[PDB]
Amino acid sequence: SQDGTFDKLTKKEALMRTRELEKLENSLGGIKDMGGLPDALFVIDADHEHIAIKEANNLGIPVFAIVDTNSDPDGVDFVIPGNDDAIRAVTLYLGAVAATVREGRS
Amino acid sequence: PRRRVIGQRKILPDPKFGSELLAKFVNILMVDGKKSTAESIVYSALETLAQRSGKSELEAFEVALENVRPTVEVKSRRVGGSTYQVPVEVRPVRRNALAMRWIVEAARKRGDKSMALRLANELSDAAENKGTAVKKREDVHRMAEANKAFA
Amino acid sequence: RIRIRLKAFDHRLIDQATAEIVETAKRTGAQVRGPIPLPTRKERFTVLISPHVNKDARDQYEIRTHLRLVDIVEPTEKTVDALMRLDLAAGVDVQISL
Amino acid sequence: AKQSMKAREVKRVALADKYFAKRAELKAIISDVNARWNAVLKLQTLPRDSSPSRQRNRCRQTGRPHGFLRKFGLSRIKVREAAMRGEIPGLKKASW
Amino acid sequence: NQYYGTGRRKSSAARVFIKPGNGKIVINQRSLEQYFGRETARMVVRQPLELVDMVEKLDLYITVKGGGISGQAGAIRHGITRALMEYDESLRSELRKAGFVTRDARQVERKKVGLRKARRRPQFSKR
Amino acid sequence: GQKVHPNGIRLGIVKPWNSTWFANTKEFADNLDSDFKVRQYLTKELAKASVSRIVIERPAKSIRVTIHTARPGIVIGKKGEDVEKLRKVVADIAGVPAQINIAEVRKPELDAKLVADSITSQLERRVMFRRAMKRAVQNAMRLGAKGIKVEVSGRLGGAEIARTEWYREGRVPLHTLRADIDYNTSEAHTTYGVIGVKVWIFKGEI
RNA sequence: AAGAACCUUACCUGGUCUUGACAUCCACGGAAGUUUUCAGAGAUGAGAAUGUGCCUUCGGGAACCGUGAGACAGGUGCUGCAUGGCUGUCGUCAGCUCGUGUUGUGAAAUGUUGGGUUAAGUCCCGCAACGAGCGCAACCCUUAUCCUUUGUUGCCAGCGGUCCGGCCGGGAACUCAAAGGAGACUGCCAGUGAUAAACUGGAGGAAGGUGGGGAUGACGUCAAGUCAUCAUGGCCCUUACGACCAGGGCUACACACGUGCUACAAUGGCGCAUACAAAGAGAAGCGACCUCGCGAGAGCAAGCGGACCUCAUAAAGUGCGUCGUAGUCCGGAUUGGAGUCUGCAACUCGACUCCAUGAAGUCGGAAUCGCUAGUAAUCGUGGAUCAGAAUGCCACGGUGAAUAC
Ligand SMILES: [Mg+2]
Ligand SMILES: [Mg+2]
Ligand SMILES: [Mg+2]
Ligand SMILES: [Mg+2]
Ligand SMILES: [Mg+2]
Ligand SMILES: [Mg+2]
Ligand SMILES: [Mg+2]
Ligand SMILES: [Mg+2]
Ligand SMILES: [Mg+2]
Ligand SMILES: [Mg+2]
Ligand SMILES: [Mg+2]
Ligand SMILES: [Mg+2]
Ligand SMILES: [Mg+2]
Ligand SMILES: [Mg+2]
Ligand SMILES: [Mg+2]
Ligand SMILES: [Mg+2]
Ligand SMILES: [Mg+2]
Ligand SMILES: [Mg+2]
Ligand SMILES: [Mg+2]
Ligand SMILES: [Mg+2]
Ligand SMILES: [Mg+2]
Ligand SMILES: [Mg+2]
Ligand SMILES: [Mg+2]
Ligand SMILES: [Mg+2]
Ligand SMILES: [Mg+2]
Ligand SMILES: [Mg+2]
Ligand SMILES: [Mg+2]
Ligand SMILES: [Mg+2]
Ligand SMILES: [Mg+2]
Ligand SMILES: [Mg+2]
Ligand SMILES: [Mg+2]
Repeated sequence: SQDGTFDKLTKKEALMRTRELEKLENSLGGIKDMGGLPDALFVIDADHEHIAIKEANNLGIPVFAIVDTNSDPDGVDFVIPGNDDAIRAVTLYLGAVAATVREGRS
Repeated sequence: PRRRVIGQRKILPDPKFGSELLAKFVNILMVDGKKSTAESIVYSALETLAQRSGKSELEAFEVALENVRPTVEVKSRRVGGSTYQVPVEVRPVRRNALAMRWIVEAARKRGDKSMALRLANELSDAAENKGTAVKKREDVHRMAEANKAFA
Repeated sequence: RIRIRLKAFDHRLIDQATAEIVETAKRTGAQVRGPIPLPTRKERFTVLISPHVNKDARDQYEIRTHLRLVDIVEPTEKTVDALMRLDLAAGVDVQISL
Repeated sequence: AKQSMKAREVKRVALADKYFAKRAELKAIISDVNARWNAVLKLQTLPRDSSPSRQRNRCRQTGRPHGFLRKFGLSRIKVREAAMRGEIPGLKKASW
Repeated sequence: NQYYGTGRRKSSAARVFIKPGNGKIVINQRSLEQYFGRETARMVVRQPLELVDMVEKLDLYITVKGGGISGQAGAIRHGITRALMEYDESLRSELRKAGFVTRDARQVERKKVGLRKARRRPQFSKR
Repeated sequence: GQKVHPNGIRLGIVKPWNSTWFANTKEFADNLDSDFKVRQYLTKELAKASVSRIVIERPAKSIRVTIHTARPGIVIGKKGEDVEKLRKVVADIAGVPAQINIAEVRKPELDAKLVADSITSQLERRVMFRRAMKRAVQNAMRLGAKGIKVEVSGRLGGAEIARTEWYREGRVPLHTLRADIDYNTSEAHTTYGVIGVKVWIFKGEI
């Protein structure tokens, strides 16, 4: 995108490459630099991310979830009853979890 | 015709009179791909028509056509599980195309000597509403009236 | 003055062979009058591809014969002496006569 | 293809080039309008295989009589299978 | 001076030369009237000149080979319109609407194997 | 049968010709027959030498004859003994002075012809056909060969009903004209009849 | 089957041969070869002349010919329901699958379904699926425009004079030839579309939306076709199911079907005059010119391995004249006589020429076929096979439509 072949060949092939690139970026982004299976999952919603929870359970990876009243526990190792729709509430969860993980090995 | 509505192919005007309409007529009269023979025949027929009926070539041709142009024709609908023959209005371009075809067909079956005479007789009596082509038009029209119940 | 006509089955091989003759003549003398393509022959064949019946099933082949002519007009001795023994031929035919 | 047939063809070619192409004087030169006598026409006791118009022109490899091509000396099918592998210089699949 | 145009149509190739003189016509060392003057496609050569009025203001000398009457006439017409650029590109605008500059590429189709001629297929029977 | 020869269809685009001499109609047939006569003799004589192909050219009243082989050592014997014998016999058959060249082929398992000869040789030795093909496919992909593809056919394993059971790995774009597809065939002569073998090998796209 | 008088040719009737027509080996004899006579339909038997070419510690030799025994040779004989290879077909239809993941006890499903869109499993978006392969498309050949290079045997615009013929100096313009490049990519504008894919229209352009045509034929189906092109398992015959020869047949003829050519005419027949192509072939070949013949052709004899010479005058067409709707100045079958060639040989059984003869046929029921544009229709030209022989096959151009609501 910056150093290799991005301008050569027709503009049509340039634009398809870019739109294909952003397709990969927004589909699988931060996960790019993982290089292995994780050690834990954090899900904002349980009944909306059931596929991810099920895959984690299949592989024996701990799962921490914010479960709403409509959601289903028993796929989650650590349930957190709380609204998962409100923007203010979800930010609160992400901030608190973000803060506690800022403190790494110290 | 299943999918694409198509445009139209143009033709050159008549060299004598620069009429697309007459060029199509000679082109309909053409057989085996001999345009020179066709244009020769029509020119001989129309000049004979002009001196017969005075006036001029174009209006002599127009009066012949307007007497044989059909306004409505019958068509097979077959929608209700039955053979219905419904009337449908004819388009302008198709209207004159049928006329020219009928005129040529009628002239072809006449019994005069030269085809040029056959056209002259047909185009003349067509202006007088007694040619075979005129008979076909009214035959088509009356069939449409008989089946007017469907529409 | 001296006519050389080359023929072969591929144009990328005829071209270099003639280009070799024209340049050697040009450097060993003057003018060198120029190669000209002139028409090429297309010989077609048609053969039934089945071992039995099936008349409509057949394929068509052709052989293209490319022909070139140089017609050097210089009788220079340094040119005629070097002109022969310059074949570099891998399936290209030569005629020397005028 | 019945190399007994192939034996017959080679024998005819041997006779044809042995007698004719030099006894052609007997046929053409003498049976002419010199201005006759049927003696020359009468002398046609040759083996009857010396006539060049008795060779069937079979395929070199397989030897079938039909589907021959002079340019290649092979039948249609042998031409095809050799062409696709190379062998015949310059042959391609034509289109236009 | 004189202007040139090539023109081509259906196996026919033409050579057209334009001069600013009277309205004389000569085709292949003959007259249009004598070449195809009154026979088929007589005015086809005139069409590029009926628009942008001629009267008697252009000398035309041409030579054509290949094809047949209609082809050679069509080849000429393409030459006339292509060499009629004398009046710069201004007259080309209405020349397009006439539809003359566009070279007509409508060659004859080859005859394929199994077909009788090009697209005509041999008669067929089912039972 | 509804597939074009992948060699012939490429014969002008990417695949070179296998005979590059020129001749007029007068001697075209004679040259062609001589080539065939030469080729069948060499391939029969060098049966154990694993010859990939024979390229014959006749530049300026001669015959070159280049032999592409995977084991030139025994093709040439010691110094030039056996190769001279081939050259002498070839010149006799063709009726003209003859030379002979040897071209070693690297990666013998990447050559379509050689692979087929190996499979048919094993098959005549009563190797189970499934393992012979799988071995050929896998050890070819191991060395480049984007598209190995092999196919046996006809009375497999001494059955009563014939069948094909081909395998492929990689990609083999037979419909792209500039794909460097190396294709060749061979046949075994087992006690149960004839078994045919076809192998396609893909390489760079140009 | 891209071409049965002999041959081809296998098939029939006769005349013949048996390690053989075709191949290797062993032993013996002989150069090989060439010219002639008799009997026979011939194959084959009987003879007569002539030649004796290269090697040789020489039981012998090499290319070649006869004699004897063997292993053998031979089969277009059966089995495409044992096979390879090759081919048709659905169908150039857009589909057919796999790895991992997931769902179901399992056969299996998903992906490959859904909303749009496309010629297309083409693409966009969504989606327990994530990717990939064979297909589609593109890369290949040809055609349509332009530029550069060289200009013959190709070309002749500006110049000089000419037998008015590029013919002649000359020219490198032009047509053209054949190599290398440019070009077309929804690229640019407008509108619609979820603001995506894409669709409709417009400019420019020779060409506009995969510009036209071709090659290209997925996994598989039909125990589809080919043992007779070839190869090949098994079986079968081996003084015969093998081999040679002459003649005959494959060309028969109460009939039934398929594919075609010519017609039934005045958009025409006939006579005279006259204009415009493309693409091919040629050395056992194509065969100018000139003379002879009413003609097919014959005699003499240039040129050409061919942008040079030959095949080779294109015909429809256009001008005049005649025919005047008749079984005709339409139609040409059939038949008698006379000929030209190829061929050892035209009875069975060739093509073509001259004179004479002049059937059916007046547009064809039920039914049914091809074709969407340089297409149908119509008119000519060439090539393979080939001594000789197309109304078939494969190619080329001329004129050139109707209609898709
Ligand atoms: Mg030629
Ligand atoms: Mg055999
Ligand atoms: Mg013959
Ligand atoms: Mg045509
Ligand atoms: Mg195919
Ligand atoms: Mg016989
Ligand atoms: Mg016979
Ligand atoms: Mg017998
Ligand atoms: Mg089968
Ligand atoms: Mg079939
Ligand atoms: Mg499971
Ligand atoms: Mg599917
Ligand atoms: Mg499925
Ligand atoms: Mg869909
Ligand atoms: Mg796809
Ligand atoms: Mg999907
Ligand atoms: Mg002058
Ligand atoms: Mg547009
Ligand atoms: Mg494709
Ligand atoms: Mg069967
Ligand atoms: Mg059968
Ligand atoms: Mg059989
Ligand atoms: Mg028959
Ligand atoms: Mg008559
Ligand atoms: Mg007569
Ligand atoms: Mg009658
Ligand atoms: Mg009548
Ligand atoms: Mg269509
Ligand atoms: Mg025709
Ligand atoms: Mg010929
Ligand atoms: Mg012939």
